[PDB]
Amino acid sequence: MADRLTQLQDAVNSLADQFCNAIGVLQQCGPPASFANPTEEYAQLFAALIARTAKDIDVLIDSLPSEESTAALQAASLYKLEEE
Amino acid sequence: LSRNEIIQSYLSRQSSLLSSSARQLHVLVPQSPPTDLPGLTREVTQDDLDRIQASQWPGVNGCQDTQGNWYDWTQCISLDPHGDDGRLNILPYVCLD
Amino acid sequence: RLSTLIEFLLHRAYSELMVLTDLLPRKSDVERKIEIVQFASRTRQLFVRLLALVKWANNAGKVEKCAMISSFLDQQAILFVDTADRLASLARDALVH
Amino acid sequence: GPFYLMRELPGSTELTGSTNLITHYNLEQAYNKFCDLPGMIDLPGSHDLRSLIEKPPILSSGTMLAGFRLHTGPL
Amino acid sequence: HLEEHLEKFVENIRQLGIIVSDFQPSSQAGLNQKLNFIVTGLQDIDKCRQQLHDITVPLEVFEYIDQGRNPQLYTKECLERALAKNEQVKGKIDTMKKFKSLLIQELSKVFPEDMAKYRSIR
Repeated sequence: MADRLTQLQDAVNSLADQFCNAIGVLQQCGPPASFANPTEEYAQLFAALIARTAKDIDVLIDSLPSEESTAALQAASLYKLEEE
Repeated sequence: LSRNEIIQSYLSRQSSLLSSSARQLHVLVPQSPPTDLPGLTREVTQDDLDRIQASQWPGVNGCQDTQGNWYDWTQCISLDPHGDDGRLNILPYVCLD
Repeated sequence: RLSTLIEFLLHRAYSELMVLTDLLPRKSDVERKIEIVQFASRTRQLFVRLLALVKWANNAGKVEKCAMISSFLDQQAILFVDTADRLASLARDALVH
Repeated sequence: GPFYLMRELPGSTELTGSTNLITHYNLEQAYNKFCDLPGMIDLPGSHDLRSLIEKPPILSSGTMLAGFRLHTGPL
Repeated sequence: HLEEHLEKFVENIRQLGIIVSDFQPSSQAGLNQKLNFIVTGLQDIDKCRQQLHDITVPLEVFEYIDQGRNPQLYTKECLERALAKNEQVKGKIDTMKKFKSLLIQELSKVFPEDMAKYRSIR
Protein backbone atom coordinates (compact mmCIF):
# COMPACT_ATOMS: atom_id res chain seq x y z
CA MET A 1 0.00 0.00 0.00
CA ALA A 2 0.86 3.68 0.49
CA ASP A 3 1.04 4.68 -3.17
CA ARG A 4 -0.38 7.44 -5.31
CA LEU A 5 -2.36 4.74 -7.05
CA THR A 6 -4.13 3.51 -3.92
CA GLN A 7 -4.79 7.13 -3.04
CA LEU A 8 -6.38 7.62 -6.43
CA GLN A 9 -8.48 4.48 -6.04
CA ASP A 10 -9.69 5.60 -2.64
CA ALA A 11 -10.43 9.06 -4.00
CA VAL A 12 -12.58 7.67 -6.82
CA ASN A 13 -14.45 5.44 -4.38
CA SER A 14 -14.95 8.42 -2.09
CA LEU A 15 -16.42 10.28 -5.06
CA ALA A 16 -18.96 7.51 -5.66
CA ASP A 17 -19.76 7.40 -1.96
CA GLN A 18 -20.29 11.15 -1.88
CA PHE A 19 -22.69 10.79 -4.81
CA CYS A 20 -24.82 8.20 -3.03
CA ASN A 21 -24.63 10.07 0.27
CA ALA A 22 -25.58 13.37 -1.36
CA ILE A 23 -28.70 12.00 -3.00
CA GLY A 24 -29.71 9.97 0.06
CA VAL A 25 -29.38 13.00 2.29
CA LEU A 26 -30.91 15.62 0.02
CA GLN A 27 -33.96 13.48 -0.84
CA GLN A 28 -34.61 11.96 2.66
CA CYS A 29 -34.40 15.32 4.52
CA GLY A 30 -35.93 18.63 3.33
CA PRO A 31 -38.27 21.48 4.44
CA PRO A 32 -41.84 20.45 3.28
CA ALA A 33 -43.04 23.19 0.81
CA SER A 34 -45.10 26.36 0.07
CA PHE A 35 -47.35 26.79 -3.00
CA ALA A 36 -34.74 23.75 6.04
CA ASN A 37 -31.76 26.09 6.71
CA PRO A 38 -29.82 23.04 8.09
CA THR A 39 -30.72 21.18 4.82
CA GLU A 40 -29.42 24.17 2.76
CA GLU A 41 -26.17 24.11 4.81
CA TYR A 42 -25.93 20.34 4.16
CA ALA A 43 -26.34 20.92 0.41
CA GLN A 44 -23.61 23.58 0.36
CA LEU A 45 -21.21 21.34 2.33
CA PHE A 46 -21.88 18.30 0.07
CA ALA A 47 -21.33 20.33 -3.12
CA ALA A 48 -18.05 21.70 -1.72
CA LEU A 49 -16.84 18.19 -0.75
CA ILE A 50 -17.66 16.74 -4.21
CA ALA A 51 -15.79 19.62 -5.90
CA ARG A 52 -12.74 19.15 -3.60
CA THR A 53 -12.67 15.38 -4.30
CA ALA A 54 -12.81 16.05 -8.05
CA LYS A 55 -9.89 18.53 -7.80
CA ASP A 56 -7.84 16.04 -5.73
CA ILE A 57 -8.47 13.21 -8.24
CA ASP A 58 -7.36 15.54 -11.07
CA VAL A 59 -4.15 16.51 -9.18
CA LEU A 60 -3.28 12.82 -8.45
CA ILE A 61 -3.87 11.97 -12.14
CA ASP A 62 -1.46 14.79 -13.11
CA SER A 63 1.01 13.36 -10.54
CA LEU A 64 1.30 9.75 -11.86
CA PRO A 65 3.75 8.90 -14.78
CA SER A 66 3.30 9.80 -18.41
CA GLU A 67 2.75 7.73 -21.50
CA GLU A 68 6.45 8.12 -22.07
CA SER A 69 8.46 5.56 -20.10
CA THR A 70 7.03 2.64 -21.97
CA ALA A 71 7.88 -0.84 -20.75
CA ALA A 72 10.88 -1.19 -23.06
CA LEU A 73 12.46 1.92 -21.59
CA GLN A 74 12.06 0.30 -18.20
CA ALA A 75 13.49 -2.98 -19.47
CA ALA A 76 16.57 -1.53 -21.14
CA SER A 77 17.31 0.58 -18.07
CA LEU A 78 16.96 -2.59 -16.03
CA TYR A 79 19.47 -4.33 -18.30
CA LYS A 80 21.99 -1.50 -17.98
CA LEU A 81 21.51 -1.52 -14.21
CA GLU A 82 22.23 -5.26 -14.07
CA GLU A 83 25.52 -4.73 -15.92
CA GLU A 84 26.60 -1.84 -13.73
CA LEU B 1 -29.36 4.02 5.81
CA SER B 2 -32.78 4.83 7.35
CA ARG B 3 -31.73 8.04 9.19
CA ASN B 4 -28.82 10.52 8.90
CA GLU B 5 -28.36 12.95 11.86
CA ILE B 6 -26.22 16.12 12.41
CA ILE B 7 -23.50 14.24 14.34
CA GLN B 8 -23.46 11.24 11.98
CA SER B 9 -23.49 13.48 8.90
CA TYR B 10 -20.56 15.45 10.32
CA LEU B 11 -18.78 12.15 11.00
CA SER B 12 -19.26 11.32 7.30
CA ARG B 13 -17.82 14.73 6.47
CA GLN B 14 -14.61 14.43 8.51
CA SER B 15 -14.02 10.82 7.43
CA SER B 16 -14.44 11.62 3.73
CA LEU B 17 -12.21 14.70 3.96
CA LEU B 18 -9.49 12.86 5.88
CA SER B 19 -9.54 10.12 3.26
CA SER B 20 -9.38 12.58 0.36
CA SER B 21 -7.33 15.55 1.62
CA ALA B 22 -1.53 30.98 -5.34
CA ARG B 23 -1.83 27.50 -6.81
CA GLN B 24 1.19 25.22 -6.13
CA LEU B 25 0.19 22.48 -8.53
CA HIS B 26 2.38 20.31 -10.69
CA VAL B 27 3.59 21.80 -13.93
CA LEU B 28 1.28 20.55 -16.65
CA VAL B 29 2.64 17.90 -19.02
CA PRO B 30 1.40 17.85 -22.62
CA GLN B 31 0.68 14.84 -24.77
CA SER B 32 3.73 12.85 -25.81
CA PRO B 33 4.01 11.78 -29.46
CA PRO B 34 7.62 10.47 -29.01
CA THR B 35 7.36 7.28 -27.01
CA ASP B 36 10.28 4.96 -27.07
CA LEU B 37 9.14 1.52 -28.06
CA PRO B 38 5.85 2.20 -29.98
CA GLY B 39 5.74 5.84 -30.97
CA LEU B 40 9.11 7.16 -32.03
CA THR B 41 10.71 3.66 -32.14
CA ARG B 42 14.26 4.54 -31.13
CA GLU B 43 16.67 1.64 -31.82
CA VAL B 44 18.10 0.95 -28.32
CA THR B 45 20.52 3.89 -27.94
CA GLN B 46 22.18 5.46 -24.90
CA ASP B 47 21.10 9.10 -24.47
CA ASP B 48 17.71 7.90 -23.22
CA LEU B 49 19.21 5.61 -20.59
CA ASP B 50 21.60 8.32 -19.44
CA ARG B 51 18.67 10.72 -19.17
CA ILE B 52 16.63 8.17 -17.23
CA GLN B 53 19.51 7.64 -14.81
CA ALA B 54 21.13 11.01 -14.22
CA SER B 55 19.14 13.95 -15.54
CA GLN B 56 15.71 15.33 -14.68
CA TRP B 57 12.94 13.88 -16.82
CA PRO B 58 9.55 15.11 -15.64
CA GLY B 59 7.40 12.33 -17.01
CA VAL B 60 9.66 9.42 -16.23
CA ASN B 61 11.98 10.04 -13.29
CA GLY B 62 9.82 12.33 -11.19
CA CYS B 63 7.07 14.89 -10.83
CA GLN B 64 8.06 18.51 -11.23
CA ASP B 65 6.29 21.42 -9.59
CA THR B 66 5.63 25.12 -9.44
CA GLN B 67 7.96 26.88 -6.98
CA GLY B 68 10.58 24.68 -8.65
CA ASN B 69 10.96 21.77 -6.23
CA TRP B 70 11.68 18.43 -7.91
CA TYR B 71 10.28 15.18 -6.50
CA ASP B 72 11.31 11.77 -7.74
CA TRP B 73 9.21 8.66 -7.35
CA THR B 74 10.25 7.66 -3.86
CA GLN B 75 9.28 10.96 -2.26
CA CYS B 76 5.97 12.31 -0.99
CA ILE B 77 4.63 15.52 -2.48
CA SER B 78 2.88 18.15 -0.36
CA LEU B 79 0.62 20.48 -2.34
CA ASP B 80 -2.41 22.73 -1.88
CA PRO B 81 -4.77 22.66 -4.86
CA HIS B 82 -7.39 24.73 -3.06
CA GLY B 83 -7.21 28.15 -1.49
CA ASP B 84 -7.53 26.65 1.99
CA ASP B 85 -5.24 25.51 4.78
CA GLY B 86 -5.92 21.88 3.89
CA ARG B 87 -2.97 20.36 2.05
CA LEU B 88 -3.07 17.49 -0.39
CA ASN B 89 -0.38 14.93 0.40
CA ILE B 90 0.46 12.68 -2.51
CA LEU B 91 2.12 9.59 -1.09
CA PRO B 92 5.25 8.12 -2.72
CA TYR B 93 4.75 6.21 -5.94
CA VAL B 94 7.25 3.48 -5.23
CA CYS B 95 7.68 3.12 -1.43
CA LEU B 96 11.02 1.31 -1.38
CA ASP B 97 11.02 -1.15 1.55
CA ARG C 1 -70.09 -2.01 -3.30
CA LEU C 2 -72.85 0.10 -1.78
CA SER C 3 -75.49 -1.87 -3.68
CA THR C 4 -74.44 -5.07 -1.91
CA LEU C 5 -74.45 -3.30 1.46
CA ILE C 6 -77.88 -1.81 0.68
CA GLU C 7 -79.31 -5.21 -0.20
CA PHE C 8 -77.74 -6.85 2.86
CA LEU C 9 -79.00 -4.07 5.13
CA LEU C 10 -82.53 -4.40 3.73
CA HIS C 11 -82.34 -8.18 4.17
CA ARG C 12 -81.14 -7.99 7.78
CA ALA C 13 -83.77 -5.35 8.54
CA TYR C 14 -86.61 -7.41 7.05
CA SER C 15 -85.40 -10.55 8.82
CA GLU C 16 -85.11 -8.85 12.21
CA LEU C 17 -88.56 -7.36 11.63
CA MET C 18 -89.82 -10.85 10.83
CA VAL C 19 -88.39 -12.13 14.11
CA LEU C 20 -89.98 -9.18 15.90
CA THR C 21 -93.36 -9.82 14.27
CA ASP C 22 -93.04 -13.49 15.21
CA LEU C 23 -92.41 -12.65 18.86
CA LEU C 24 -94.92 -9.76 18.75
CA PRO C 25 -97.95 -11.81 19.75
CA ARG C 26 -95.66 -13.87 21.98
CA LYS C 27 -94.21 -11.00 24.00
CA SER C 28 -96.10 -9.25 26.78
CA ASP C 29 -97.76 -6.42 24.88
CA VAL C 30 -96.99 -3.55 27.30
CA GLU C 31 -93.25 -4.24 27.28
CA ARG C 32 -93.55 -5.35 23.65
CA LYS C 33 -94.30 -1.72 22.78
CA ILE C 34 -90.95 -0.87 24.37
CA GLU C 35 -89.25 -3.60 22.35
CA ILE C 36 -90.96 -2.27 19.21
CA VAL C 37 -89.67 1.26 19.78
CA GLN C 38 -86.20 -0.17 20.49
CA PHE C 39 -86.34 -1.99 17.16
CA ALA C 40 -87.58 1.22 15.53
CA SER C 41 -84.49 2.95 16.93
CA ARG C 42 -82.36 0.17 15.41
CA THR C 43 -83.95 0.66 11.99
CA ARG C 44 -83.69 4.44 12.22
CA GLN C 45 -79.97 4.20 12.95
CA LEU C 46 -79.41 1.76 10.07
CA PHE C 47 -81.30 4.02 7.69
CA VAL C 48 -79.63 7.26 8.82
CA ARG C 49 -76.19 5.75 8.35
CA LEU C 50 -77.26 4.62 4.90
CA LEU C 51 -78.45 8.20 4.37
CA ALA C 52 -74.96 9.43 5.26
CA LEU C 53 -73.58 6.98 2.70
CA VAL C 54 -75.83 8.14 -0.12
CA LYS C 55 -75.00 11.70 0.86
CA TRP C 56 -71.27 10.97 0.42
CA ALA C 57 -71.98 9.28 -2.93
CA ASN C 58 -71.62 12.71 -4.57
CA ASN C 59 -68.16 13.07 -3.00
CA ALA C 60 -66.94 9.63 -4.06
CA GLY C 61 -65.17 10.60 -7.31
CA LYS C 62 -63.03 13.31 -5.74
CA VAL C 63 -61.73 10.75 -3.23
CA GLU C 64 -60.99 8.46 -6.18
CA LYS C 65 -58.88 11.22 -7.74
CA CYS C 66 -57.21 11.80 -4.36
CA ALA C 67 -56.26 8.12 -4.17
CA MET C 68 -54.76 8.42 -7.67
CA ILE C 69 -52.73 11.48 -6.61
CA SER C 70 -51.47 9.80 -3.44
CA SER C 71 -50.41 6.65 -5.30
CA PHE C 72 -48.54 8.71 -7.89
CA LEU C 73 -46.61 10.75 -5.33
CA ASP C 74 -45.75 7.65 -3.31
CA GLN C 75 -44.37 6.13 -6.52
CA GLN C 76 -42.13 9.12 -7.15
CA ALA C 77 -40.85 9.00 -3.56
CA ILE C 78 -39.94 5.34 -4.07
CA LEU C 79 -38.13 6.41 -7.25
CA PHE C 80 -35.96 8.85 -5.28
CA VAL C 81 -35.08 6.28 -2.64
CA ASP C 82 -34.38 3.63 -5.30
CA THR C 83 -31.94 5.94 -7.10
CA ALA C 84 -30.06 6.62 -3.88
CA ASP C 85 -30.11 2.90 -3.06
CA ARG C 86 -28.67 1.83 -6.40
CA LEU C 87 -25.95 4.45 -6.13
CA ALA C 88 -25.04 3.08 -2.70
CA SER C 89 -24.97 -0.45 -4.12
CA LEU C 90 -22.64 0.83 -6.81
CA ALA C 91 -20.33 2.63 -4.43
CA ARG C 92 -19.98 -0.02 -1.76
CA ASP C 93 -20.29 -3.37 -3.52
CA ALA C 94 -19.17 -3.31 -7.15
CA LEU C 95 -16.31 -0.82 -6.96
CA VAL C 96 -14.71 -2.34 -3.86
CA HIS C 97 -14.21 -5.58 -5.78
CA GLY D 1 -14.50 17.31 -26.98
CA PRO D 2 -17.75 15.59 -26.11
CA PHE D 3 -17.71 13.86 -22.77
CA TYR D 4 -18.09 10.11 -22.65
CA LEU D 5 -21.68 8.85 -22.66
CA MET D 6 -23.61 12.07 -22.94
CA ARG D 7 -27.23 11.63 -23.94
CA GLU D 8 -30.47 13.52 -24.33
CA LEU D 9 -32.29 14.71 -21.24
CA PRO D 10 -36.07 14.18 -21.22
CA GLY D 11 -38.78 16.58 -22.38
CA SER D 12 -38.39 19.93 -20.60
CA THR D 13 -41.46 19.76 -18.31
CA GLU D 14 -43.43 16.54 -18.52
CA LEU D 15 -45.61 15.31 -15.67
CA THR D 16 -43.71 15.72 -12.40
CA GLY D 17 -44.37 16.06 -8.74
CA SER D 18 -43.31 19.70 -8.88
CA THR D 19 -46.52 20.85 -10.53
CA ASN D 20 -49.65 21.72 -8.59
CA LEU D 21 -51.28 18.34 -9.08
CA ILE D 22 -54.67 19.34 -7.70
CA THR D 23 -55.20 22.42 -9.87
CA HIS D 24 -54.09 20.42 -12.87
CA TYR D 25 -56.49 17.67 -11.83
CA ASN D 26 -59.42 20.13 -11.59
CA LEU D 27 -59.96 19.55 -7.86
CA GLU D 28 -59.24 23.09 -6.67
CA GLN D 29 -62.76 24.36 -5.96
CA ALA D 30 -63.64 21.34 -3.82
CA TYR D 31 -60.59 22.01 -1.66
CA ASN D 32 -61.38 25.73 -1.45
CA LYS D 33 -64.82 24.69 -0.27
CA PHE D 34 -63.45 22.24 2.24
CA CYS D 35 -60.48 24.05 3.77
CA ASP D 36 -71.22 16.44 11.65
CA LEU D 37 -73.41 14.93 8.96
CA PRO D 38 -74.81 13.23 11.99
CA GLY D 39 -75.69 16.82 12.91
CA MET D 40 -76.49 17.79 9.30
CA ILE D 41 -78.88 14.82 9.16
CA ASP D 42 -80.22 15.60 12.64
CA LEU D 43 -81.34 18.74 10.88
CA PRO D 44 -83.94 16.27 9.56
CA GLY D 45 -84.29 13.78 12.44
CA SER D 46 -84.15 13.58 16.22
CA HIS D 47 -80.65 12.44 17.23
CA ASP D 48 -77.55 10.75 15.86
CA LEU D 49 -75.35 -0.79 21.08
CA ARG D 50 -77.59 -1.87 18.23
CA SER D 51 -76.33 1.15 16.29
CA LEU D 52 -72.95 -0.37 17.07
CA ILE D 53 -74.46 -3.48 15.48
CA GLU D 54 -75.40 -1.28 12.51
CA LYS D 55 -71.78 -0.20 12.15
CA PRO D 56 -70.70 -3.82 12.65
CA PRO D 57 -72.97 -4.96 9.81
CA ILE D 58 -71.40 -2.13 7.82
CA LEU D 59 -67.97 -3.51 8.75
CA SER D 60 -69.20 -6.99 7.79
CA SER D 61 -70.31 -5.97 4.29
CA GLY D 62 -94.13 -10.80 1.66
CA THR D 63 -94.87 -7.33 2.98
CA MET D 64 -98.61 -8.02 3.10
CA LEU D 65 -97.70 -11.29 4.82
CA ALA D 66 -95.80 -9.35 7.50
CA GLY D 67 -98.71 -6.94 7.96
CA PHE D 68 -101.10 -9.91 8.25
CA ARG D 69 -98.84 -11.80 10.68
CA LEU D 70 -98.13 -8.65 12.75
CA HIS D 71 -101.05 -9.35 15.12
CA THR D 72 -100.60 -7.62 18.48
CA GLY D 73 -103.04 -5.80 20.73
CA PRO D 74 -103.03 -2.16 21.79
CA LEU D 75 -102.92 -2.01 25.59
CA HIS E 1 -80.25 10.08 -6.02
CA LEU E 2 -83.78 8.72 -5.63
CA GLU E 3 -82.63 6.11 -3.09
CA GLU E 4 -81.80 8.96 -0.70
CA HIS E 5 -85.30 10.46 -0.75
CA LEU E 6 -86.93 7.02 -0.64
CA GLU E 7 -84.95 5.88 2.40
CA LYS E 8 -85.51 9.30 3.98
CA PHE E 9 -89.28 8.92 3.67
CA VAL E 10 -88.86 5.40 5.05
CA GLU E 11 -86.92 6.73 8.05
CA ASN E 12 -89.50 9.45 8.69
CA ILE E 13 -92.27 6.86 8.54
CA ARG E 14 -90.27 4.75 11.00
CA GLN E 15 -90.00 7.73 13.34
CA LEU E 16 -93.74 8.46 13.10
CA GLY E 17 -94.41 4.77 13.71
CA ILE E 18 -92.21 4.81 16.81
CA ILE E 19 -94.06 7.90 18.02
CA VAL E 20 -97.49 6.38 17.40
CA SER E 21 -96.71 2.97 18.91
CA ASP E 22 -95.10 4.86 21.78
CA PHE E 23 -98.60 6.22 22.31
CA GLN E 24 -101.52 4.12 23.56
CA PRO E 25 -103.53 4.41 20.34
CA SER E 26 -106.94 2.78 20.61
CA SER E 27 -107.43 3.03 16.84
CA GLN E 28 -105.59 1.14 14.12
CA ALA E 29 -101.83 1.43 14.52
CA GLY E 30 -101.15 -1.64 12.39
CA LEU E 31 -101.05 0.84 9.49
CA ASN E 32 -97.66 1.87 10.87
CA GLN E 33 -96.31 -1.68 10.58
CA LYS E 34 -97.89 -2.02 7.14
CA LEU E 35 -96.20 1.22 6.06
CA ASN E 36 -92.93 -0.17 7.46
CA PHE E 37 -93.34 -3.33 5.38
CA ILE E 38 -94.24 -1.24 2.32
CA VAL E 39 -91.14 0.85 2.98
CA THR E 40 -89.12 -2.37 3.02
CA GLY E 41 -90.71 -3.25 -0.33
CA LEU E 42 -89.85 0.19 -1.70
CA GLN E 43 -86.34 -0.34 -0.33
CA ASP E 44 -86.20 -3.55 -2.34
CA ILE E 45 -87.21 -1.45 -5.35
CA ASP E 46 -84.46 0.95 -4.30
CA LYS E 47 -82.09 -2.04 -4.15
CA CYS E 48 -82.98 -2.72 -7.76
CA ARG E 49 -82.26 0.99 -8.26
CA GLN E 50 -78.93 0.49 -6.45
CA GLN E 51 -78.13 -2.30 -8.87
CA LEU E 52 -78.84 0.43 -11.42
CA HIS E 53 -76.65 2.93 -9.55
CA ASP E 54 -73.62 0.70 -8.68
CA ILE E 55 -71.92 2.84 -6.02
CA THR E 56 -68.47 1.82 -4.73
CA VAL E 57 -67.54 3.24 -1.30
CA PRO E 58 -64.41 2.69 0.85
CA LEU E 59 -64.69 1.26 4.36
CA GLU E 60 -63.29 4.31 6.17
CA VAL E 61 -66.48 6.12 5.23
CA PHE E 62 -68.37 3.43 7.20
CA GLU E 63 -65.95 3.77 10.09
CA TYR E 64 -66.13 7.57 10.28
CA ILE E 65 -69.92 7.24 10.13
CA ASP E 66 -69.51 4.89 13.10
CA GLN E 67 -67.65 7.72 14.79
CA GLY E 68 -70.65 9.91 13.95
CA ARG E 69 -68.90 12.71 12.08
CA ASN E 70 -69.40 13.94 8.65
CA PRO E 71 -67.86 11.88 5.86
CA GLN E 72 -67.09 15.36 4.56
CA LEU E 73 -64.33 15.25 7.17
CA TYR E 74 -62.98 12.18 5.38
CA THR E 75 -63.06 14.14 2.12
CA LYS E 76 -61.16 16.95 3.83
CA GLU E 77 -58.59 14.51 5.15
CA CYS E 78 -58.06 12.85 1.76
CA LEU E 79 -57.59 16.29 0.19
CA GLU E 80 -55.18 17.25 2.97
CA ARG E 81 -53.11 14.09 2.52
CA ALA E 82 -52.99 14.74 -1.22
CA LEU E 83 -51.62 18.22 -0.58
CA ALA E 84 -49.22 16.86 2.05
CA LYS E 85 -47.70 14.39 -0.39
CA ASN E 86 -47.56 17.06 -3.09
CA GLU E 87 -45.84 19.48 -0.72
CA GLN E 88 -43.25 16.88 0.32
CA VAL E 89 -42.47 15.84 -3.25
CA LYS E 90 -42.18 19.44 -4.50
CA GLY E 91 -39.86 20.17 -1.60
CA LYS E 92 -37.56 17.26 -2.38
CA ILE E 93 -37.41 18.30 -6.03
CA ASP E 94 -36.71 21.89 -4.97
CA THR E 95 -33.77 20.83 -2.79
CA MET E 96 -32.43 18.84 -5.73
CA LYS E 97 -32.73 21.99 -7.84
CA LYS E 98 -30.77 24.05 -5.31
CA PHE E 99 -28.16 21.32 -4.99
CA LYS E 100 -27.65 21.08 -8.75
CA SER E 101 -27.25 24.86 -8.92
CA LEU E 102 -24.71 24.86 -6.09
CA LEU E 103 -22.78 21.99 -7.64
CA ILE E 104 -22.48 23.67 -11.02
CA GLN E 105 -21.43 26.89 -9.30
CA GLU E 106 -18.64 25.19 -7.37
CA LEU E 107 -17.49 23.06 -10.29
CA SER E 108 -17.45 26.14 -12.49
CA LYS E 109 -15.22 27.69 -9.86
CA VAL E 110 -12.83 24.75 -9.75
CA PHE E 111 -13.08 23.49 -13.37
CA PRO E 112 -13.58 26.51 -15.63
CA GLU E 113 -13.27 25.07 -19.13
CA ASP E 114 -15.20 21.87 -18.52
CA MET E 115 -18.24 23.56 -17.00
CA ALA E 116 -18.00 26.13 -19.78
CA LYS E 117 -18.33 23.35 -22.36
CA TYR E 118 -21.12 21.80 -20.29
CA ARG E 119 -23.07 25.06 -20.18
CA SER E 120 -22.55 25.21 -23.93
CA ILE E 121 -23.89 21.71 -24.53
CA ARG E 122 -26.49 21.86 -21.71
